[PDB]
Amino acid sequence: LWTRAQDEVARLKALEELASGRFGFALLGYVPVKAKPKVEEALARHKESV
Amino acid sequence: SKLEAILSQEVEAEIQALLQEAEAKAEAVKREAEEKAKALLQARERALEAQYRAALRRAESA
Repeated sequence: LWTRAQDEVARLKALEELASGRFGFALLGYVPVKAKPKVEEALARHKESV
Repeated sequence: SKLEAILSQEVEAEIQALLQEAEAKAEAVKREAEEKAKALLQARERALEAQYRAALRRAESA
């Protein structure tokens, strides 16, 4: 549960690094080029492949 | 765009459900007002009928 708590605190404290108003958000990040298929298949899960 | 369609459709349907809630609230406002109006009309008619019966009894006594 310490690992779980560190995961939750890390996710919520990184959640404030976004930008939004009222009908949507946007965020920016940096990905090394040998990580593109993993992020692409991970973000292929979401709503209409946002 | 596609994400425009997603955001607009979803939270506009949320706004539409809010408007349905507001219309149900307005209908619940109107219903009890109509009940009080018809109850006032019926009580007025009852008082008038008692008044006319008393007037008939007075005419009979005269």
